[PDB]
Amino acid sequence: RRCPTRPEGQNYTEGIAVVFKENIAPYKFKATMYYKDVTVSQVWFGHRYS
Amino acid sequence: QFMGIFEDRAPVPFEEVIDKINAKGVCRSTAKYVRNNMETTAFHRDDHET
Repeated sequence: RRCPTRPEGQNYTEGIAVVFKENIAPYKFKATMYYKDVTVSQVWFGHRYS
Repeated sequence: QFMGIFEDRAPVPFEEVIDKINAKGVCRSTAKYVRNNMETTAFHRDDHET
């Protein structure tokens, strides 16, 4: 019989790759906060205590 | 100068919900509610109920 031969063989192309995934990490940056804590306290001064 | 700002959230009574808000589309200008085991009333703009 005429039996088959080896397959054609995959034609493989060498190369370099970079694989990118979806970015879920937040964009981070250094900020600076200027503010003023205003604390006003009302005290009742008793005879012995406050 | 601000010497204190008491900010609270009072519930809206049922009869003020069905009769006033859901029906007429308006809300009372005085908040009557129980807080810290006492019945308190807040009149908006230190004025009459509206």
